[PDB]
Amino acid sequence: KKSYTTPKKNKHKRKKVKLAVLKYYKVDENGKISRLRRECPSDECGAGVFMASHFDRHYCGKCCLTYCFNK
Amino acid sequence: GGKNRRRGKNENESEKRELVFKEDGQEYAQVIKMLGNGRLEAMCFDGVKRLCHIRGKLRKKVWINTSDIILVGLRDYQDNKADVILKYNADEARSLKAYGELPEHAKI
RNA sequence: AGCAGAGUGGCGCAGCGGAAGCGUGCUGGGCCCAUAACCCAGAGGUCGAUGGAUCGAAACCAUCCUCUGCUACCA
RNA sequence: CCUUUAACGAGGAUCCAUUGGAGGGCAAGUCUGGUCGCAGCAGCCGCGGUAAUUCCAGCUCCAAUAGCGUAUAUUAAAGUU
RNA sequence: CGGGAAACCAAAGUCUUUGGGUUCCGGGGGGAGUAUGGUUGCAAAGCUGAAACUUAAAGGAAUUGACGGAAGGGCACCACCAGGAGUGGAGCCUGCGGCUUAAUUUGACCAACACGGGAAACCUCACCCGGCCCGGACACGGACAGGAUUGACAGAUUGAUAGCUCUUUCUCGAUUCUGUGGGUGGUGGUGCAUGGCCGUUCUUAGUUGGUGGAGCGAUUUGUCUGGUUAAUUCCGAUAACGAACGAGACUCUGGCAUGCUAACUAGUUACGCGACCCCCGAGCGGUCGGCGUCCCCCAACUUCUUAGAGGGACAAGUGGCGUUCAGCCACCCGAGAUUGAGCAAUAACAGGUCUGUGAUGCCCUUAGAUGUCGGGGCUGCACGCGCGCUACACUGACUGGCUCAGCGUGUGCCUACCCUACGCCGGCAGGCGCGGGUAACCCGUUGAACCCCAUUCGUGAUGGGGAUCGGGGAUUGCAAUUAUUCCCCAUGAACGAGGAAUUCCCAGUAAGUGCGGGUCAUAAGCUUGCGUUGAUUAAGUCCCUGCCCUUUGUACACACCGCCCG
RNA sequence: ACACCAUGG
Ligand SMILES: [Mg+2]
Ligand SMILES: [Mg+2]
Ligand SMILES: [Mg+2]
Ligand SMILES: [Mg+2]
Ligand SMILES: [Mg+2]
Ligand SMILES: [Mg+2]
Ligand SMILES: [Mg+2]
Ligand SMILES: [Mg+2]
Ligand SMILES: [Mg+2]
Ligand SMILES: [Mg+2]
Ligand SMILES: [Mg+2]
Ligand SMILES: [Mg+2]
Ligand SMILES: [Mg+2]
Ligand SMILES: [Mg+2]
Ligand SMILES: [Mg+2]
Ligand SMILES: [Mg+2]
Ligand SMILES: [Mg+2]
Ligand SMILES: [Mg+2]
Ligand SMILES: [Mg+2]
Ligand SMILES: [Mg+2]
Ligand SMILES: [Mg+2]
Ligand SMILES: [Mg+2]
Ligand SMILES: [Mg+2]
Ligand SMILES: [Mg+2]
Ligand SMILES: [Mg+2]
Ligand SMILES: [Mg+2]
Ligand SMILES: [Mg+2]
Ligand SMILES: [Mg+2]
Ligand SMILES: [Mg+2]
Ligand SMILES: [Mg+2]
Ligand SMILES: [Mg+2]
Ligand SMILES: [Mg+2]
Ligand SMILES: [Mg+2]
Ligand SMILES: [Mg+2]
Ligand SMILES: [Mg+2]
Ligand SMILES: [Mg+2]
Ligand SMILES: [Mg+2]
Ligand SMILES: [Mg+2]
Ligand SMILES: [Mg+2]
Ligand SMILES: [Mg+2]
Ligand SMILES: [Mg+2]
Ligand SMILES: [Mg+2]
Ligand SMILES: [Mg+2]
Ligand SMILES: [Mg+2]
Ligand SMILES: [Mg+2]
Ligand SMILES: [Mg+2]
Ligand SMILES: [Mg+2]
Ligand SMILES: [Mg+2]
Ligand SMILES: [Mg+2]
Ligand SMILES: [Mg+2]
Ligand SMILES: [Mg+2]
Ligand SMILES: [Mg+2]
Ligand SMILES: [Mg+2]
Ligand SMILES: [Mg+2]
Ligand SMILES: [Mg+2]
Ligand SMILES: [Mg+2]
Ligand SMILES: [Mg+2]
Ligand SMILES: [Mg+2]
Ligand SMILES: [Mg+2]
Ligand SMILES: [Mg+2]
Ligand SMILES: [Mg+2]
Ligand SMILES: [Mg+2]
Repeated sequence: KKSYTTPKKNKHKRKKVKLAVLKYYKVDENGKISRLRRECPSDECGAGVFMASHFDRHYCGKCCLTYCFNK
Repeated sequence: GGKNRRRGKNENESEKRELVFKEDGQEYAQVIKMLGNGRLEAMCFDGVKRLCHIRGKLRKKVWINTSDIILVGLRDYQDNKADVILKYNADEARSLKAYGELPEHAKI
């Protein structure tokens, strides 16, 4: 039960990198949508959530412990 | 030394101790010899002997025997007089010797 | 240089051939609420060195060395 | 100078009362911060060693008041000449 | 009489109602009867005799305690005597000091030291070394629905599969985040700020007020000369009378009932029996008998077991000793003439506990935490000490055989585990398989050990003793290395009764001996209870250590561990 | 008919 001494590195947490909100769709024409990244074929997922464009990887943020495609 | 004195603040000993160094107008000293009336002859670790007085706080609570390291606070107006502020144990005295605090003329 | 005395436990010593202890000091216990006094146990020995006698010695004999007192005091 | 008199001359913020004290003797606070047997207080007894009614200050209160405190000489208290 | 602060005083009286005459002499405590001057003396010394300085008390009488190497009366195996077993010596276990260490967390010094249920592998856990987290209410303000904010795959990184951080960018949705106040938690500090609890003074007989009496008062009597008692228990005496607490009474427990109540979750006897077995008896072997925890009874009963109600012992009877009182000794009868514990006063201690607590004041820390995971420690070893276990053998060790207990506990809610029968397998620890028990129902008729009866050893550190160490096999667990515990072969240390000292004990007691509960996933050399075998010595005293009551002394009151002189 | 028995954070 004695006081703490000056550290060497201490730093708390990352800063939640501030990406733009939503640019996952592009139009060829109004009412003719295109999708850059594929929607994940998952049952628990409602088929409306997207995947990371992580070339050499495909990562679904919902299933945070499985379902990653390696190409 | 044993006695019926269970009264009084019973036990003021621990295996932990923390150092205290010099300040403004405050030197170390070595007890030269014992006198009466609570007085004392000392010797500042550089110069004068500077006969000392054991202050009201130390009386019969922390004993001072001859030839030990002490920390005394000098008087500004007078010179030959001072008041014993703190006592340094053997391990802490050797520690000060290691940190180069006391000119190594007196040993433990 | 000589005479006399002594050489044994850290120190003072005892020990008239069948052979290592005393007093003090040192360290730890006891006693006491505690300290001294007092009680107990422990540790520490080329018995000055070298030969000889003796069935066998620390002791007796011979040589040498080292301390102490007293005279000698000595190109 | 006083007195007699014109003309000016008050709203309380200034035309702003101080000197000592608040444990007891001895009238008046166990209110709040700071120091921690130090600094200091205290005529006397006594306060201060980390939860100070006595120290340093703020607020409040007590005493006498244009006065009040201190050192000394002396008188009463002293039926202690 | 009266006086006085009182002790005391017919004088120390006739004193604020103060005046019979007269000589000497004092003015807080020291410095000091000192320095100096004078005078006397042979000398030693006598007489007269200051001051500077210093200090808040010195002192008197009486009271209440504590103390006494003071006296009187009593008392206790935490006292002795007479003894027993010992402890101190040896090896090991465990606690405390010291040393060492990153840390070896810490409290406590008769009334600490096998104590904190403290037998710590993780946890516990407070210590040391690293790493995540918020589980920071609430108020206000700030940013914020192209949006506050959450969580995470892969490579690097890390003890780590902690999105901890870094590269990359999906996902969640107002629950957050930033800042200022304010809370919160703490096995953080202070037990000398406290509550409560406990320990101890203190196991003895001690304590207190109301009205009355004595004193100016603190105080005192009641609460006692004497006898008696384990006892301030009684008898009595009596300026006291009438009361309260503690003691006693009280509760549990051990000893006795052939009397009562009544029992297949307890038994006995009887025979209904039936059956096995042996002649072991007359006899034939059958009938009669003998053994049976072999099987039955809608047999009869409660002796043994259970547990309820009552009974029973009161110094009641008899003899002595007692002021013929309170009571004491002995004896008959008897299950017994003196079982053992629980509870316990006024006043107090700077006793222990903030580490039992959602008991608690104040101080400290509060996100780089003093609020969680991984690893190490609490166990380290020149040494000093305490409580204990096993031994030093023949009143023994070993190997077989025989034969007897009692107090208990037992399936768990969160928490996941209980006690075991019997069959098989294995030398052993242990494994597999099937049943009973929430219990007078099953383990269990609890086949306990010492003891008893026979073998081998033979005075030799021996076949006594079992430390230390090598190699192997099991079980609990997430994990056994610094060996958790258990089993097997081997190695085979000190120790031949213990110096000065010192502890506990009076009858089913000391000591020997094993068994349960507590802690317990694993596990007792500890403690708390139970039985079993079962002595020697006493019926006393105040010597030693202390305690209680009276008288006495005191320069003590922080109370003899006091005070105090040079 | 009487050995020794000092001191106190
Ligand atoms: Mg004039
Ligand atoms: Mg003022
Ligand atoms: Mg003032
Ligand atoms: Mg003030
Ligand atoms: Mg005043
Ligand atoms: Mg007043
Ligand atoms: Mg303050
Ligand atoms: Mg204050
Ligand atoms: Mg005057
Ligand atoms: Mg007269
Ligand atoms: Mg007259
Ligand atoms: Mg005077
Ligand atoms: Mg005179
Ligand atoms: Mg003269
Ligand atoms: Mg004073
Ligand atoms: Mg007196
Ligand atoms: Mg008295
Ligand atoms: Mg007496
Ligand atoms: Mg007796
Ligand atoms: Mg005896
Ligand atoms: Mg023994
Ligand atoms: Mg063990
Ligand atoms: Mg330790
Ligand atoms: Mg006692
Ligand atoms: Mg263990
Ligand atoms: Mg641990
Ligand atoms: Mg708090
Ligand atoms: Mg707490
Ligand atoms: Mg206390
Ligand atoms: Mg207390
Ligand atoms: Mg009265
Ligand atoms: Mg009266
Ligand atoms: Mg009385
Ligand atoms: Mg009696
Ligand atoms: Mg009576
Ligand atoms: Mg009465
Ligand atoms: Mg009679
Ligand atoms: Mg009879
Ligand atoms: Mg009884
Ligand atoms: Mg009591
Ligand atoms: Mg407590
Ligand atoms: Mg607290
Ligand atoms: Mg604890
Ligand atoms: Mg936790
Ligand atoms: Mg841990
Ligand atoms: Mg420990
Ligand atoms: Mg003990
Ligand atoms: Mg035995
Ligand atoms: Mg047991
Ligand atoms: Mg068990
Ligand atoms: Mg057990
Ligand atoms: Mg224990
Ligand atoms: Mg004793
Ligand atoms: Mg008595
Ligand atoms: Mg008296
Ligand atoms: Mg006094
Ligand atoms: Mg004394
Ligand atoms: Mg002196
Ligand atoms: Mg003494
Ligand atoms: Mg002395
Ligand atoms: Mg002295
Ligand atoms: Mg003293």
